[PDB]
Amino acid sequence: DGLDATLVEYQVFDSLRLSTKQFEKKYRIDLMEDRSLSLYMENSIENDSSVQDLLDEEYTQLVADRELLCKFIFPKGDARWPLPVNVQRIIQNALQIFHLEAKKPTDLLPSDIINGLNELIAKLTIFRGSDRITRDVQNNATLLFQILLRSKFAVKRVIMEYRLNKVAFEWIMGEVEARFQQAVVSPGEMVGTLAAQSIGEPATQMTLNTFHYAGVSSKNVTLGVPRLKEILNVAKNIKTPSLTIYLMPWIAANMDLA
Amino acid sequence: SGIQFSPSSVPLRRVEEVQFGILSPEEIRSMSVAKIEFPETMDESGQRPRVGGLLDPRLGTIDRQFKCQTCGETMADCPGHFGHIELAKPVFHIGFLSKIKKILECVCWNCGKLKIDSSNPKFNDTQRYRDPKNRLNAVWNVCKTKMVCDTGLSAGSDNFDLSNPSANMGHGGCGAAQPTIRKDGLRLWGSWKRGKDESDLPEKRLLSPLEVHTIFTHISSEDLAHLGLNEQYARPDWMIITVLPVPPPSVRPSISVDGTSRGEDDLTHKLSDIIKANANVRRCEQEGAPAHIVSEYEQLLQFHVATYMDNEIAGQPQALQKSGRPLKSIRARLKGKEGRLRGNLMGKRVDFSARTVITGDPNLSLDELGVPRSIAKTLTYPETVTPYNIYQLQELVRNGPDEHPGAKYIIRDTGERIDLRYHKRAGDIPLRYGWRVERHIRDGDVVIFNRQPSLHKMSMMGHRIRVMPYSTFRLNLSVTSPYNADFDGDEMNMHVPQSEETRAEIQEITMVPKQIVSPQSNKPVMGIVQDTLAGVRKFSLRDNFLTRNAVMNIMLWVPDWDGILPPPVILKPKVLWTGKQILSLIIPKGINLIRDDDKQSLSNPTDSGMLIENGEIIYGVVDKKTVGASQGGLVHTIWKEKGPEICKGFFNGIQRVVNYWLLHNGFSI
Amino acid sequence: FFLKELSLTISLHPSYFGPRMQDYLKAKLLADVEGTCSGQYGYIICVLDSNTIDIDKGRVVPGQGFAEFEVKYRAVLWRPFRGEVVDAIVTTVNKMGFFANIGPLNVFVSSHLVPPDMKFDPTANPPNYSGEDQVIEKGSNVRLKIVGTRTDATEIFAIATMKEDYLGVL
Amino acid sequence: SGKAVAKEDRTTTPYMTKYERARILGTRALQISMNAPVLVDLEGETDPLQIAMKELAQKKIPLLVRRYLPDGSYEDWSVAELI
Amino acid sequence: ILQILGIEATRSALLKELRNVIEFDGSYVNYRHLALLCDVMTSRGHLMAITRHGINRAETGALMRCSFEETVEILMDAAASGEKDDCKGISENIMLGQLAPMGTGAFDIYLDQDMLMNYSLGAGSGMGTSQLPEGAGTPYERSPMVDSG
Amino acid sequence: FEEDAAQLKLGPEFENEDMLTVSEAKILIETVLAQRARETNGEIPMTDVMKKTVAYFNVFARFKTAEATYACERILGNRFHKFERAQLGTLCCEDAEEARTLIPSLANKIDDQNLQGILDELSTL
Amino acid sequence: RMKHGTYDKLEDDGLIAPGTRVSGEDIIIGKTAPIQLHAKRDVSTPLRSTESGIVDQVMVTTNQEGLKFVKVRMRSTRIPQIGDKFASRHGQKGTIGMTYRHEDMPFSAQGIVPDIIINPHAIPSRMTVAHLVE
Amino acid sequence: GGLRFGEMERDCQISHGCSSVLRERLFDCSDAYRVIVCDICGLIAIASYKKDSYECRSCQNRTRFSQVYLPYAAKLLFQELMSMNIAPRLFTKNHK
Repeated sequence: DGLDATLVEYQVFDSLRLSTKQFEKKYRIDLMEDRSLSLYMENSIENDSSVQDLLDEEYTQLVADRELLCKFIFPKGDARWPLPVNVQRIIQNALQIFHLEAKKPTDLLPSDIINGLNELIAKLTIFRGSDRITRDVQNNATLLFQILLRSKFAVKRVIMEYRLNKVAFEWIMGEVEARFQQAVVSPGEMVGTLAAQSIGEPATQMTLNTFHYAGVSSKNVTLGVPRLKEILNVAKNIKTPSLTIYLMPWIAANMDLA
Repeated sequence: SGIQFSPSSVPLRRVEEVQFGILSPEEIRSMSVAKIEFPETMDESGQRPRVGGLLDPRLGTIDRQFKCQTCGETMADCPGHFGHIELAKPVFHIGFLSKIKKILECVCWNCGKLKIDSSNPKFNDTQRYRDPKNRLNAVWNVCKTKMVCDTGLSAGSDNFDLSNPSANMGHGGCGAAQPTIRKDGLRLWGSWKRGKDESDLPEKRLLSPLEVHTIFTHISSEDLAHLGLNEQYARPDWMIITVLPVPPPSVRPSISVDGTSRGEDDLTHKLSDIIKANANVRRCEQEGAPAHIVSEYEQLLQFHVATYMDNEIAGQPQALQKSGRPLKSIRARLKGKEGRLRGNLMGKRVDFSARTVITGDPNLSLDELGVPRSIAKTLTYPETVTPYNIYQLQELVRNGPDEHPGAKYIIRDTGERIDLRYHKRAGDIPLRYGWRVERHIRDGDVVIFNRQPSLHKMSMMGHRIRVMPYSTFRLNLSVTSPYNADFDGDEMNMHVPQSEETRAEIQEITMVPKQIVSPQSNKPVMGIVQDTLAGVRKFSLRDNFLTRNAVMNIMLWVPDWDGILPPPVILKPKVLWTGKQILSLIIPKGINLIRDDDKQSLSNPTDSGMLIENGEIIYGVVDKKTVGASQGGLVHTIWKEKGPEICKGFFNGIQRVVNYWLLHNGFSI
Repeated sequence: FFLKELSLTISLHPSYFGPRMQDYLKAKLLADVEGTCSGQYGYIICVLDSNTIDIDKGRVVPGQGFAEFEVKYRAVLWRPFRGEVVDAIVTTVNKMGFFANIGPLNVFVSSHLVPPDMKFDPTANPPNYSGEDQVIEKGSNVRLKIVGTRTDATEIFAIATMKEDYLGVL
Repeated sequence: SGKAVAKEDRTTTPYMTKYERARILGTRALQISMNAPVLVDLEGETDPLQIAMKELAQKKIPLLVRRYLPDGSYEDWSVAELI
Repeated sequence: ILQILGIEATRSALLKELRNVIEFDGSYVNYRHLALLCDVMTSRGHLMAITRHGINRAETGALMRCSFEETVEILMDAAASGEKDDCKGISENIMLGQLAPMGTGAFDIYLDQDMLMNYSLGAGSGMGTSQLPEGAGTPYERSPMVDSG
Repeated sequence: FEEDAAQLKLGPEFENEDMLTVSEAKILIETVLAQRARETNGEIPMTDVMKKTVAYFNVFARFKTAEATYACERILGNRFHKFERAQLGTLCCEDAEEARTLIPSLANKIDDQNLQGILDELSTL
Repeated sequence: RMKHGTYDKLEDDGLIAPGTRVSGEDIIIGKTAPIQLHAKRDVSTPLRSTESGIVDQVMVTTNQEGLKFVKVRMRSTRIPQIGDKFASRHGQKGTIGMTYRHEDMPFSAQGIVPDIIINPHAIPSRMTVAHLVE
Repeated sequence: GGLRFGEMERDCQISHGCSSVLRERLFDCSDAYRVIVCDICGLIAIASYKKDSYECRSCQNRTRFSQVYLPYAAKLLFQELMSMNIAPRLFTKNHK
């Protein structure tokens, strides 16, 4: 990750377990019998001015879309993962600090929120510096944290859901930047000692349970703690040597074929 | 770092590298400045003096009234003065002996020239294709296949060199060698065959030390390096002892049944027994007679100088000193256990510490720890004399070491301790303006508190003393989870820092506050638990209204009160306050939560779920779900916005407000 | 005499951090090295303070509160070596030899290392060693050829002879 | 084998580390505790450290930090520089 | 798995096989520390076990090992070879009392004399008693030059 | 280890260094003192080492002047052997044969004629 | 040698007389072992400071051996103080946390006052319904 | 006294990261012991810390020296090693 375990909050990717059909109904935008946002563009529409805007809107989604396909292609199905800096919260409370309800439409501009990020994701650096190519380890040492910030701050999102204004948004992207760099671990430090200790406590919590009471059982048998030593000892004789093999199907998805 | 007789002199420069070498007879002699000819020394001169070659010369002193020339004073500050113990009787050496035995075939006797040739270019090259201290494997393999010599070195023939000559073959010249060896008890035996005319197998035929050493010394310098040896630190010709060194008493022990008596250890003693067996062997040098019987007593030095190292080298020696019991060797102390290694180098007792039974207290801030005066009156905690202290700091001394707000000891320029006890107890002795003075402890004043067994990062975290009475450690209930230990009469240790540079570490990094969230799980590790928790539920209910009558009373905890009395939720006939109202008071301003539990509807539907706004709850009911180490836990959420404190105050408010509510709400089963 | 570059560490104390440390460090250096002697470099006549005074570092001590300031300086030193010819100033004359004196170092000319033409006269007004018109009293710089030098306790001491040609009274 | 690094081309993080704060405050504490030239208007304190903290807040405290790299090179940072 | 898949493969195997040890059920998991244990195991090729002693390695001299216990032999053998210990160790280090590189000991400190020098503001006399004179420093005198000559 | 006389032999660092001159050395010392006095209260203990030097230096003033030294420098030039140089300017007088005797290391280092010319210039200086 | 007595509490017999208020590192017996002004040693036993209180009684008899033989016993009342252990007969290991005077405690309504009061959370988890029944 | 600072215990400072607390509660608050080491062969000298007399009857040293902080704990071991004919040379900084 690059971050200090201790400053982190499991988070959720709205943009994942979503049907493509509803995905489009959250981020994508067009002039095709739509133009519903103009009802929010208040105050000030343009309107539509000259190109540019129409173009930013499909370019945002080119990348918000290269993120929907990958993941997956990497993550099984789960969605809850632990990231640094609770974003889902910096926005509430944030709609407490400034409030403003649907009645007040956004004093923002689609050409700002998109610059907003690009300027304040590139402020989230943890590997310094450039030193060309050394900017690569960094571009994707935060790549995950990144797809969040294009999913909870992509355009259609900030005007349909939770209308923001220059001041609010400018302050949101404030805390993020700050809470991020305040979450970068070390140097120091001792990441093994502390980590090792935490790994020991967990085992102790299992050992007992894996035995507690507790039967009595069959198949899949293996046990916990009592096994640990087996793994660390890489010993050949590991009681339950088990091994799980999957299939296709076919074969199979059936049964009698299996 | 403290003081140490303002040695000054040789600046300081901390140890940076550690060079592990192999003592050498020559060096051992030079280093030592004593003799040691009175084997059965022990001041056995007929009086209570000493000499010559045991106690005195010099050596390092053993009591006060003594300035053992060379340094001082005593008993400390004066390290032991090692000394040589001649010999003149080729002695063995178990430990290093094992290795020397394995070698056999690394030079062949006596020409002393690496076995390999050139060579055989693979064998020799292969052995080198491995870092030092390992190539041994190759040597051993060659010895097992060796047992004969050849021509004579690689001397041209034909003679030439440009670039030559090769001109060689092989492995020098001589013969051998030719006889292997095996280990039988504490003796070496080997057979000599060819053959087919007369030889010997495995039955007898020993060797000796004087012979081996001689062969080694002859070893070629470019040869000493060819193997895992060091022609500067480690030299085979060193494996054999000749000037056996003698550590200073400082390393040994003594005793004195004051009076009449004063036996020693024990131990050592044996050392004297060895010189007894050496001086009786050295004097016979002019003989001669019986000669063949003289070797029988020589075998005894082979055993004693061993028992002194490895009591039981797996041979069946006994090494009985008193009542047939192993003779406390040197290898015994090292890797006990029950000694150094894991008792004098890893886990050392220590000082400026204390421990006692713990007790609960609901009235201390989280980062607070009740320290009984009994202890506070015995700690410290030096503290140099600042120009800001002189007046304040002086009052302490003039007070006394028996009055909490007092001190013990006053340290001066020269490094002299003016014990405030019986010693001082007077002498205005104003107070220097650069010296040091040791005070009692008083008000956080941080100090670190742990619980054996300390698994988690936070079994040692740092509190702020002060200072209560009664002889236990009062500590804060919400801090009990991290110490996985109740009040079953448990003990917990306290370690007080001294230097003002650690006082800083355990304040800025380690602190009950900055430790309320271990990264083990990026989840909190402390939370509202026990009675203050049971209480929250039974009070966060919207069935519980508060009489105007207090409210008031309970508002005196917060502890940082706006001063403003909360706007009443009920203006009907009586003025009433909801239990959620005044509770949401002790939560920070501007933290949001949308708990959304199982069944939950646009409705209430029935205090189900939980949800806070500008630091005020409005929805559902507080329980462990939210004021315990939960994931998106309320405890987690202000920590983490906005850091410990008012964060640290959260535990003080609820754990103070509610306890206060519960006091007059009563609860039981 | 040599003009060389030497090193020395100054261990300063918090009390003297002020805003003019540089001065303190320099003042402390002059005091610790000037007048000292070593077998390695000899007598440290004086330090060429100013311009030729480098002040690097420094790193404060963990358990001490004092910072170590390494200093590179140019100094005038007087180191003698066996075989060197020097002019000396006779101080005393006893039937034991000639207690000369060169600069700050003391040179002893054993009587056995003096020509057989210089008989010792104790009756003469002021004990001297004449011959041989040439009269060497407690006021006549002589030329000697260091035969051997020694260094016991930073201090240096060697013996000179008068056996070679062109040595003796000056 | 050191190497020293350019006060102009610094690599490491511009912010002051959890551990450093702890070491600096530890270091000045001892310094002042040892009667030393205090670099900010004395608020009227007593605690050689609680004072050092008054300094840190105003970034008016001496001492610099040499950050050794694995290479063997280092970087020097000024308390007023750091964050 | 190391013999028949990848070495990288086998790391993932550990990570997975450790999760399945401390998770069922309800267990304090952090992907970070789990991650680290694995990389340490599969970071030198072969599968370095962690038996009561500490990865049966040997590349940091003895001094260090002597800490993992049991000492003895180690020193009795290493001595016969003069094994240099860069003392870059952390237990080797807490053995000598030198300050250890434990995070907050993994850096040194000096002094920003520069600040004390130019420090906020803020003359040339010598006759108010001190028989000696002065005048700032320009009464007609040089230096160097002569030295160079 | 190294305790010879030579013949130019001994410590390497010292060998490398250039042997300061007598008169010139004293001049430099004087200069140094002048720079120090530039703002002194009065006194400045000269210890014991100073006294001796102050005497020997004055009793060997082979150039009681600020220019004498420069003249000497001008006259010289070719290094040859720092030691030998400072030695030749510290002894003086006079003939070749004598030069070799005092500095045997000069053997086949330099000729004669030249030497004589230098001595004459010094005597007149 | 021996300081921080005081031996001012020993009789002519070199032994203490009950029941003399003994505290601190006070001493109670005195020894002597031969070796100007020489020589008398001191192999006498003091009293651990951690203890206090008076002296119940002493018994001086003869051993064989063939010399004298003394035994000293001192009593030291001990009151309950915060931090002392108590537990019922069901494994309710408890320790004292506080000592409220009579008024504070829930005087009710009979009205008596609890002599000690344990907390309800030491029930449901340690299922010890016997403590209740009793 | 005293108390007891377990292996367990020490492994926990390291987790936080307290170089100085650690060093304080092991090489100061228990065995505050200082010794003087020869720069060539790193061993105990004939030190006096009074008359500045150090000297070395072996390496023949009298000018080249350095000081070291070690626990009398350490001290013993190095000494106990001398009896086994092995020399832990404490080659300090450049003083090597």
